[PDB]
Amino acid sequence: QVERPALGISMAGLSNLPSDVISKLKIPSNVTNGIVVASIQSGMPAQGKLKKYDVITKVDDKEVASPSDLQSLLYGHQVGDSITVTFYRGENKQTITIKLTKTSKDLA
Ligand SMILES: [Cl-]
Repeated sequence: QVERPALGISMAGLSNLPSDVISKLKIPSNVTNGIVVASIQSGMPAQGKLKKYDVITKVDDKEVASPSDLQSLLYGHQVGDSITVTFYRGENKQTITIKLTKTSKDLA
């Protein structure tokens, strides 16, 4: 469904990554469930909000631990909605709001 809102991120689940990859994120040792932001597409809603290596732990105050968990929530929204995101930027536990202003109509 291309009309679904798009953030413009690629992801990896923490539970799927080797120990050495997780150590490079410099997140607290008690953060074991989450989604690493692997890349951000220019001009998409995540740009200027999230950053590469952020580790998302909640969306809309609901815990997420895999790319599919985030997709389930993101796709329950419509364009024009906003989401909250809780994430670790290194040791910093942060929250941000992102307005879902794009669809995937121009992505393939
Ligand atoms: Cl949140």
